[PDB]
Order: sequence, then structure tokens, then C-alpha cells
Amino acid sequence: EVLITGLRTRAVNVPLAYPVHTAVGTVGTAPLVLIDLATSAGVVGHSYLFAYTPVALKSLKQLLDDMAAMIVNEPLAPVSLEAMLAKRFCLAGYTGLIRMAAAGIDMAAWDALGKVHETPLVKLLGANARPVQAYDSHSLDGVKLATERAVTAAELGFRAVKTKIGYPALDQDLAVVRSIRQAVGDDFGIMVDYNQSLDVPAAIKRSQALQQEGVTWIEEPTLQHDYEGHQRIQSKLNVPVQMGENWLGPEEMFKALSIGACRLAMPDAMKIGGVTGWIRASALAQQFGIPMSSHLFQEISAHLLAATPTAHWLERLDLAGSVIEPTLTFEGGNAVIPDLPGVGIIWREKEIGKYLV
Amino acid sequence: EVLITGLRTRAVNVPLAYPVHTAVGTVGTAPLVLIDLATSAGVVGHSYLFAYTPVALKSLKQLLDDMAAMIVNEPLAPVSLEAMLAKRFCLAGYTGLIRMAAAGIDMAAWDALGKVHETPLVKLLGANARPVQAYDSHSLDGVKLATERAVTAAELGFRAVKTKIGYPALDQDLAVVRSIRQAVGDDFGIMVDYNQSLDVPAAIKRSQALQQEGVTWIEEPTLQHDYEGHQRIQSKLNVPVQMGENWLGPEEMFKALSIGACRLAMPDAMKIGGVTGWIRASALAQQFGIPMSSHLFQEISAHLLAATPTAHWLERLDLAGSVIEPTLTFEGGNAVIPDLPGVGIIWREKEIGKYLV
Amino acid sequence: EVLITGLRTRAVNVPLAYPVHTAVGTVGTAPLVLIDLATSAGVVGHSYLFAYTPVALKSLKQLLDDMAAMIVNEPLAPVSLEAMLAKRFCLAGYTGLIRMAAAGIDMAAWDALGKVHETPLVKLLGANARPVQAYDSHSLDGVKLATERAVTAAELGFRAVKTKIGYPALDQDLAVVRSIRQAVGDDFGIMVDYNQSLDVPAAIKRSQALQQEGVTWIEEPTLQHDYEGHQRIQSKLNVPVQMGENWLGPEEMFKALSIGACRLAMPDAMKIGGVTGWIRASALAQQFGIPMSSHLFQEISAHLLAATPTAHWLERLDLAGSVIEPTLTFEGGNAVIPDLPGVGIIWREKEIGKYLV
Amino acid sequence: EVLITGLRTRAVNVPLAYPVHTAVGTVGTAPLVLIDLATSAGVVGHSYLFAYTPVALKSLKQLLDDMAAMIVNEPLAPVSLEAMLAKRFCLAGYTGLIRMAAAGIDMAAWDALGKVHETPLVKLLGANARPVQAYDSHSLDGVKLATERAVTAAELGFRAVKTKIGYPALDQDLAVVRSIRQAVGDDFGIMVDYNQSLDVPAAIKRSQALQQEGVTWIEEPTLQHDYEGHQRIQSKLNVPVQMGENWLGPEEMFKALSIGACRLAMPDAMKIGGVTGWIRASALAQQFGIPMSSHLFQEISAHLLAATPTAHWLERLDLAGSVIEPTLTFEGGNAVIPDLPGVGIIWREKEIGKYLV
Ligand SMILES: *[B]([O])([O])C1=[C][C]=[C][C]=[C]1
Ligand SMILES: OB(O)c1ccccc1
Ligand SMILES: OB(O)c1ccccc1
Ligand SMILES: OB(O)c1ccccc1
Ligand SMILES: [Mg+2]
Ligand SMILES: [Mg+2]
Ligand SMILES: [Mg+2]
Ligand SMILES: [Mg+2]
Repeated sequence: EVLITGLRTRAVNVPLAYPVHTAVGTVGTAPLVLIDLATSAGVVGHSYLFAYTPVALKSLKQLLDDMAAMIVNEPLAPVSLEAMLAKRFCLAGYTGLIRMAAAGIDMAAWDALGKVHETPLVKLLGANARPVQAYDSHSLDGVKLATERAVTAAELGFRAVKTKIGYPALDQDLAVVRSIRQAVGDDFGIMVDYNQSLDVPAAIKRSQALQQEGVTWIEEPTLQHDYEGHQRIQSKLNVPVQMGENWLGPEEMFKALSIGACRLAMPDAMKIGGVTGWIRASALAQQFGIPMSSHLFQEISAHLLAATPTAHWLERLDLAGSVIEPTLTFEGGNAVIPDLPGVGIIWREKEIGKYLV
Repeated sequence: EVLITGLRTRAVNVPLAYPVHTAVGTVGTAPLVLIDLATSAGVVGHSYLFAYTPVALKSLKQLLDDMAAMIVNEPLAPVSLEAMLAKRFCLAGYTGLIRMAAAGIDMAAWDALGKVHETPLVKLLGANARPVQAYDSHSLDGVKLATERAVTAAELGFRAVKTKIGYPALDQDLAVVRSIRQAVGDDFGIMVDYNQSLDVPAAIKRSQALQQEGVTWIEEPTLQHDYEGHQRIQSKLNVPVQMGENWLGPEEMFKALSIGACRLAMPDAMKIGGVTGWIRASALAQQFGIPMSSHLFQEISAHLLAATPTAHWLERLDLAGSVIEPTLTFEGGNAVIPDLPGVGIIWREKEIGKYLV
Repeated sequence: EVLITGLRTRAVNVPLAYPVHTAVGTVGTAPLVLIDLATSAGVVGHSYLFAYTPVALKSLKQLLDDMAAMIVNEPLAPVSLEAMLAKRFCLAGYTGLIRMAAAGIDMAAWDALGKVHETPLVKLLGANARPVQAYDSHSLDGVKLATERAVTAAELGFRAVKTKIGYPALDQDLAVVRSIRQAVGDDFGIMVDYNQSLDVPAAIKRSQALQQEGVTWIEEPTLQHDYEGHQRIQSKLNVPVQMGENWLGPEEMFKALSIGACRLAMPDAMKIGGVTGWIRASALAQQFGIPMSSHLFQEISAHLLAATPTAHWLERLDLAGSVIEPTLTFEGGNAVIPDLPGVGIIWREKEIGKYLV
Repeated sequence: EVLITGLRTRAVNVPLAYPVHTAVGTVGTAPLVLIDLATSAGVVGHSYLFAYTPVALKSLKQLLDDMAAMIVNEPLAPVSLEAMLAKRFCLAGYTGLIRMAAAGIDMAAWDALGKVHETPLVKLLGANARPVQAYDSHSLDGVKLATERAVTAAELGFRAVKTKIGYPALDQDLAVVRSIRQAVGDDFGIMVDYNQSLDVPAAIKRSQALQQEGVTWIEEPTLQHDYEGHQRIQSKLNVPVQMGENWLGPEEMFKALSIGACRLAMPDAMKIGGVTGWIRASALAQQFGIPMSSHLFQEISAHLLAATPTAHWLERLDLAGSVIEPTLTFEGGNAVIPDLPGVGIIWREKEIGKYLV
């Protein structure tokens, strides 16, 4: 009785207070596609996608706009919508940009369904809202800024930070971790992210060194698709290997967990397949005994983790803050879901125009 | 903002048009516990449990009555409720009767949540209602009654039946299947169910004979907890081994699927953990590539299968027809979800009194 | 030919001198079902069940009373009795409360059979009575009470104690172990019990820290049914992982040992299936090379371990002392089987009335 | 040093004499992106991509146009180019449409490199040109048209055809195969392609029936990413399971071969990663003992198979014949590489104009 009536997308390049430097390149602006899903019920679903590089930004918008005719006049039934897209793209390949587009549609449809029922997403999924501990996610910032941002994070009440490492020398990785540690004290989380930058022997050598220093987890040490190599790295470590942000669909998560690639998981609300894919990913993490965190998309991830049996950490990295009202808040380091229907996304319409492609 | 305000259970022994004879004993009447979950929104959630033997009926109701103190005044959030029950029973053993009672609470809570939102359960879960093929489920009836019941089922539009086998001789198993097949023709499903009655070598011998005869699946050939033995049986067969009705929680399903016990699965809405458990089981079946059917509880299973990516068959075995209004209908052998909020269970209040224990 | 003539059950809530605090809740009083099995030979068998939570207490009594008609007029043949119950409950689910109930019948039947033959249980099983080293089992008591209780146990002649841990911080776990170690010295056993309270990475981190401190075993680090997770934890440790109190039947022990979940086992006389299940569990532990301890039920466990080829420790935790004569004694920390027929259980009939439900 | 000096893309929707009907939908016209890679040597590399659905057509062209900045002024060294693209898209996801775009650049770059050296691509790779046996590839055509196209293919000299199957009834699959077989005789190949349309149990049942009829291979019986399910299907067959057209990169082929998903492989020159990926795929097939065929892209696949140690069949399915001069010929069913530099693609420039989007 509630039909999808239209799809509107806006491609933006939004500024970042701090560029996200990684060992494999810098993300200085966030290329985003903002999504509005119109319905016959007088509500509009909102979601957005992260294109990672501006090279893929216009292609992703064009893809979504050409997909509108697939979903317009279909019922607002996101699980059924997802199965339809899966089958329609089964020859072309239901992965990559195509899967990311379907995930954006999925996330806007669930927002709209929450609005239809005038209830937050987390409650529509049958769970209570709860605060979720969050770590402040930084980047490959150099010892000076990394220590400064770590101190500010602790001052704002976060109990952990993530820095991105993979400097030319191991001693540079260690100097950054040591400087943060001396500034925050022992009772504080320091996660580190290599962004796929090491080969397997280098990952073992750097990770065992970092493990001696004291870190909370070691994230994507090597190529994301190399589940076997991640298993070999994890086999040489006590500290948990963490991965999952690049899993395109829960089927990729299933392959990785099946061979023991990691003791922690952090799906990406976009790449895992939206709310629908997240729910399936959480069922897997529960059965494999994997504490499950989020990657980006903090607005919807606060709802999703509240419904996740093995919920671990929320990643605070506010890529869309310049175009989304800050209804999501942080109290004592914990993300607090807003008392709003659906996801709680309200566009900053006066700001969006500044960034349109 | 919506709280549970009461729990009421009624234990009944209800009549069956045909006793469910099995290889390991006869269920002549259905011992049920009917559950009413009152809420601060006025609506009342309805579910029921199947105790299998009257020996367990009063024990199950007593357990549920003593569990009221754990859920009354809690939010109507089934997923959070389930996590609380899992933790509170973790020393006692969150399995068996305790797990079945938690599932009954879960199913009533989801019915109530659908009622709060004035929407059928399938749509609350994000899926469209679709008709789902049902087989008419019979029992260890002997050649004559098995054939007559198969003919009546075909006349009612069903495209498959299930008979329960495990007679003293294999030739008696074969005689029933052959007689059904003569009466219904080649283009018709005949599922067979041993109800755990064989050892592994006997299962292999009888199953290969049934395979030659022509059957749709072979269900629970040996002890339900012996997943390894089911794998060995399946390794000698082309016809699929079917199991799952006795999995207590998705964790037992995960163990069976992990070792290849069966090529088909049929979780029981009660034993698998209610809606919350069924959704998790549904995610496992998709990733393991297992077509997923239901066992009993046709009223809620029609909703649940419509949301299940690998949905296969609905088992039609109407244990509670004498106390529940026939709002679930069958058109051309397909179960049709009624346009009613939540599950669509309406008590026959004047009938329930005739059967109270 | 000795027949069973009747079954009498009494549900009691008995006081504990020290509540059993665990990381997942406190057992402040012990809910027990006391069992009398009447026979045609003028002897009555005695046993009891531990319901863990009062929520299950009346349900468990009701179950046993409704099972009386299954066993009355049957031969006093516990092994044959066990097979009949397994079959009768094979549809309902021969696990959880049902399996615990059958175990209570088994344990009283073997007591009565010892009485028929005027001989202690251990001798009826073909073994010599022998002293069995026992550890004094405490709980999550805090550093001060844990140290005081450890000293008291040392003064009484015990060579080991178990404390339950899983405080909010690892440093709190370590502080308790350190303060016990200061007070008892190096030549003394300190077992620790997490009661399923940790996820797999937290278990590895905490267990590797406790291992450096010096502990005797690490019991149930994670969810009891997660055998694979227990193996992953054990794979990171030199100290043995200990589990088994929550195995419902030897078949669950067989699954856990087959995948290497633990290097020690401790079946629970109730949950493992009584004497009949214990003897089978002992055969499994011998072949898998697993030293085998007990959990609770110290009265019957002294008999059982004396017949167990890999017998390790007896757990001294006197749940039923307020209603059972102290015929079991401890000399130099060793449990000493009483020279009484059957198990040596004599009811304190004057005390039982004070705690009836 | 030769540099890339420009990249031009043209999106076309070209006509097909016969629509490619499949069990999951029909490709009635071919959406292609034609690629021109201009170089400082004057020669222009040519290649094209198949978008499968018009829904992806403009998005793929937009992506390629925005990738121009990454490759213009880079050396014409395809292997180094591919490494650079893999690194640049390692955050976005080097798969799906992005990977197909990189493959189109790779195939154009190798054609240009053959042109720089005035030599056919096969000779550039160090192999002699040799005729490659080709099967005429049809679709889900129905009994009458399937048989007519098979008869025509046999008259044109082909020794094998492929039909696409997965009709509603297995009996219809069999009728098509039987009708073809009567018309072409026993000494003739009949490949069949389910295009992922079956679940695992249905694949086993249909495939064992097909194997009794006599077919040459069974292609993509189930979901393309379900390598484990393909292994289970292959475990029940003597006839080989064939897959590969949907592997995105040789790394996906490595995962599938590592678990034994199939006894035949058929990489797609586009999805596998162009020439560079094909050569890596061919090294894998050799070591795993897998006869390796092609999927689509017949113009360059004739060159690549002549260099492939386990080369098996070439798929003749002429998607681009409306826009590419017919320099590739077929003698006695064998593809014959043209005596032209690089790949031998010459645009039909006056025809391309008719199909531009
Ligand atoms: B056991 O030793 O783990 C136990 C648990 C709860 C109460 C008593 C003993
Ligand atoms: O946490 B991540 O790996 C990340 C990568 C790129 C941009 C932002 C975050
Ligand atoms: O389908 B079954 O296995 C079943 C068993 C007992 C009663 C009813 C149905
Ligand atoms: O052979 B193939 O599977 C194919 C699929 C779609 C279009 C063309 C060819
Ligand atoms: Mg990362
Ligand atoms: Mg059955
Ligand atoms: Mg314990
Ligand atoms: Mg194909």
C-alpha cells in the first residue's frame, strides 16, 4: 500500500576538516551521492553513498539515476527490493558500484519505512536504542598532529582513537603509537589501520612489533580480498586482526570468516548491502563468534549496532557532517541515537548547494 | 514507549482430525500452550507453543508463568527481550523447554509489534506478502489411509504431500510410497519422514531404495543431534536429506550446516527461536546455499517464509485449527497471508474452553 | 525382579552461607528438587536436581511428577530406563529440563540399586573407593572475601580453590588472583571460572594475562555452546581451558572434544545424564586423553570419579548441605566416600520442611 | 618511450540477430563501450566492453571518461598500468564496473603495443597463431529455434553448440537437448548453460538427468559467487561443471579453483582483467589442471587462447559484429586469427554512428 514514487540523487564533493591520509593515498574531500526516495505516503527516505574517489562519483550518480525505473512503482519493501536488484544484476555482476548503488537504495528505503511507521530505525528492527561506544577515527597524520587529535578526542570524552599507519619505516609507525600512548595513558584504546598496505611477511613483522607496544586491533594489514593471507597474519598474533569494510555483501564476509581471516569484523553499511545486508552480516558474526563494529556511515550505524548481538565499536568519522544536521550526538564517547523516525537524517539544504558537482 | 503489561498462558489438549502417527510414537492430541502478551498500547500479542507430549504440557505452562516476572514492564522490543532471556538462562541452559518458552514470548511480541504498527508481520520485516507453496503433511497412516489422504490433498489443490515412514519392513515403506504415487501421478511431490527412527546403515539402505522409487526428500533419517551421521547418510544419496525441526536455536543449525549434514533445512518456528531466531536461521541458509522450509506453526511460517531468501516449502499441518480462526487460506496449494496486523491469529475463545487442561 | 513403585519430588529453596556470585548473575539460594524413588524391594533411592534459577524450579518439579507414570512398574534397571526415556522424548527434545529430569531419575535409580545390593555405588560400578582430591569452590567474591575464603580453605586442608572472575576490568580479575596467591603461596591451586562472560578476543587477552600470573585452569571463558570459539581460545594458551558443566548428555561432550575445545573436562552429574551418562562421558575422556573433573553434586561425584580412569579434581561446593547429612567427609583436601550403600545420601527431614516451596 | 596521448569512449546499443535469452532474463541488444587509446606512436589501441544491461551503460562510459586523467601521459606498459589502477582503486573496490573499465584499458593498451611492434598480439605474447576450435553459442530459444540454429551451426562447420537452459520444467530442458541431439548426431558437442538459475539440490537433480542424456558440460548451475555450492554440485556429477565468466580478476578464479568448484574454466576477457589478467588466469588453469575456454570477446580470445597452455574452446557469440570488421574468420569450426597487428579490430566507423546512445 506504500509505493516508491521516485528517486533523486545529488553528487557533492564536501570538505573535510582533516583529509583522510592513508598509506595508499589521501581522501581530501568526500565525494558523496545524496539520495532521496519519494513514496506515495508523503515521506521521503534519505541516505548517502561514499564514492571514495571523485573518479567514481559521476558514474555512481548516473548508475543510480538509470536504476530509478527499476524501483519506481514498486512497494516500499526493502528486503523484496533487494532480491529484485540481486536478480536483475546477476549477469552484469552484483558487486562493486552496482552493489553500492543498491545499498544506497536499501538504506533510503529503510529510512522511509521507519518514517511510514513514525518510529526510529532501531525500534522498527525490534531492538531498544542503546548508547554505543565510539572511537574517534583519525588518519595518517604524522606524530605531531596524531598526538594532538588524540588529546582532543580524550578531552571530548572518547575512550579510543584510530590512527592510520603504514609509514615508510616501522619505526615511524611505532613513534606515532608511542606518542599517542604517552598522551592518553594506558587506559585508552589505540586502534591502527594499515589500509591494505603490507605484504604478509611485512604485516607479521610490523604487527608483532605493534603488539609489543600495545594496540587495540590491527586493521586491514594486507590486500582486502586476501582472506588466506589475513588468516596467516592473524595466526602469528595475539592482538586481533580486524577487517570487513571492503566486504561487498554478506557473502564475502561469509567467505572470510569461514577460513578464519580475522577475530574482529567491521562491515561497511554501504558495501555490506545496507540495512538488509547488515542484518544478515550480524547473524553471521553472532554464529562465528566475531565482535562486530562499523565502518563509516555513523548516522545509520548507531541504529544498526544497537540491533547487533555482538556489537563492538562505532567508528566516528563524520564524512557527511557538512550536509547532514548533527542529530546524532556523543555523550561520554558513546553515540546516542536521536528520537527521530527512520535514521534521523535531515539534509542541510542551505549547505548542499555549495558542494554540488 | 510501548511496554509489556501482562502475560497469560492457557494449556490445552486439542483434537486432531487425524492423529500424527510416527515411527517413534503417536501424537494423538496436540498439547498446546496459548500465549497472550498484553501491552501498554492496548493490543495483545498472540502465539502458541507445541509441547509434543502431554507429559511436558503443565511443566511448560508453569515455566512461562514463572517467566512473566522477567518480561512484564519491559519494552516491547523482541530482539532486546531475546538477548535478556539468553543471558538470564545462561547458567540453567538456554535450550529445551526454556528455549521453547522464550520463543513463544518472542512470537507473541512480534505479533504485538505488528499490531502496534497496524501492519502484517511480513511487511514489518520489510518484505512483500507472496503466496508460498505448501505440502499437506500426513503421518504413519498405512497404505490405505495414506493413499486416500494423498488423493484428498491433490483434490484440494496441493502439489505435494508428506507421509511419515519407518514401518518394521522397508517393503512397507515402499508400498506406501508406491500406492501414493499410483494415485497422484508423476508430477507431484512425495516427501517422506523417518522421525529419527533408523541407524546410519539402515538409513543408507532404505534411502537408496526410496531414491530409486522416486521421493522429493528424506527427512530426519537418524537421531536428530547426529549431524555427522546425517552427513554420512547424505554422502550416499542424490535425493536431499532434510532436517532442522529439532534445532534449538540458530546455533544448532550453524553446527549442522557447517559439517554438511543436509542439503535442505526446515527450522521449526518454535525451536529455532521465534521470529528473531528464524531471521538469523534465514541468513545462515542463504549463505550455506540451503533451500529453507518450515516445520509446523503454519500461521506465522507463511509470514516468515515470505521474508526468507531461500524459501522452499510451507508445511501444512494444522495443529491449532480448533482454537485459531482460519484466516490463513490456501489457493492452488499456496499459503496466502491474511490482510491482518501482526501474524493474523484470532482466538476461537468459545472453543478454547472445551480443551483446557 | 525389583520394580519401581513410585516417585516423590519436593521443591525447596535452600540457604547458602555464601551466595554464588558469577559474572552473569548471583545464585543466592539454591533451588533444588529432592527425589525419592520407591521400589518393590523395600529400599528408596535418593537424588536431587539443581534448577539454577527459581524461575525453573516449579516447572522442573511438575515435569518429574508428570514423568512418574512413565517409570512406575518398570524394572529397576537404570540403563534400560535411560533408553526408554530417550526414545519417549525424542520428538519433544531430549535435552534441557527434560534431560535434567531423566538424570535425576537415573541418579536415584542407581542409588536404589546400590541399596538393593547393600553396597556403595563405587563398588557396584566395579571400582575401589579411593580418596579424591577436591578444590574448595568459591565465587565472584571481591578481593577481600576471596582472599579470606582462600586462607580458610587452606587451613581446612584443601590444596586448591576456585574463584569466579569476570569483573568489569581485567585488572580486577588480576587483583583477586594476586591477593589469593600472596595468601596461599606458590604450591597451591588457583582455578578461575569466567562463566561464559567473555567474547573470544577478550578471552584471549584476559587468559594470556592470567596465565602469566599463574592459574591452574581457565573455565568457560565464552558461551558454553561455542566449541569452536573455545578451541580458538585454547589455541592461544598453554594453561588448559576447562569446560563441560553445561554439556547436556555425552553427545554434547563428544562434539566439543571432537573439535578440540578444551584440554580439561568437568561434566555435571545432572546435565551429563546421571550415572549412566557419566560412565559414558568417562569412556570418552579416557580415549580423547582428557583429565576429567566434576561440577557440583559432590555426594555422587565422589563415587563416580573413583571409577573414572582420568579422574582429576572433585568440585567441593555444598549446595545441598542444609538438607543432606554430611556423610561425605574431607581428609587432607580429599573427598572420602562414606561406607554406606548406594550414594550415601540421607535426608535431613527436620530441615527440609523449612525450605519447601 | 611510447606514451598514451588520449582516451575516447563511445557508448552504443547494437542489434543482435538473435536476442540472448537466458533463464534470468533476455539481452535483446548489446550495450557496449568502444574504446580508443591514442598513443605518441600514432597507432590507436582499440577494445570494447560489454555492459550486460543498458542500466549500466552510461555509468560505465562516464567512469572511463573520468579515468582518462589517470592514464593519459602514462607509458604504454599495460602491466605497469594495471598495477597503478589496482592501487588507485584499492579503497573504492577494485572490482565490478571499475575492474571492467580497467580491463577495457588493458585490452586497448595491448592492442596498441602489438601495433607499435607491427605484430599480431599472439606473436607479441610469444606464441604461434593456431586455429582454435569454437562452439556456436545460442540462447534460451525453445525446441524449434534451438534445433534450427544447431543445424545451421553444423552446416557452417562448427562441431559443437551451446544452448541456454533452465526452463520452468526439467522436461523442457531435456526436450531441447534431445531435439538438438537427434538433429546433429552423437559426434557433436552440446554445451548447456543455466546462467545461475538453480539452487544446489535442483542443480544436482537436473544435472544428473542431463548427464544421462549426454551433454558436453554444465555451465553456471547456481549463483556464480557460490563456489562451495558449485563444488557440491560437481561432487555428484561425472560431466564437468563449467564456470568462470563472472570471475572478476584472477584472484576470484584462484578462490574457486582452490576449493574445487569446477573441472572446467572459462574466464571472460573483460571480467578477468584484460590480457594481463588472462595470462595470469592461464597460469592458474595450467597448475590446477583445468582446461580453459573463453567467454565472449571472440576477437581477442582467439589470440589469448593460442597462448593458453590448457586452451579448450572459444565461444563464438558475435556481440560486436555490427561495429567490427569481420577479420576473425572460422574454418571448419576453428577461429583463425587475422594477419593484422595487435588484436585485428577495425571499426566499422559508418555503422557505429547508427547505434550511439
Ligand atoms: B560451576 O562450578 O560452574 C557452578 C556454577 C554456578 C553455581 C555453582 C557452580
Ligand atoms: O576506516 B577506514 O578504513 C577509512 C578508509 C577511507 C576513508 C575513511 C575511513
Ligand atoms: O513433520 B514433523 O516431523 C512432525 C512431528 C510431530 C508432529 C507433527 C509434525
Ligand atoms: O555465454 B554466456 O553465459 C553469455 C551470457 C549473456 C550474454 C552473452 C553470453
Ligand atoms: Mg579501515
Ligand atoms: Mg519431521
Ligand atoms: Mg563453572
Ligand atoms: Mg554462461
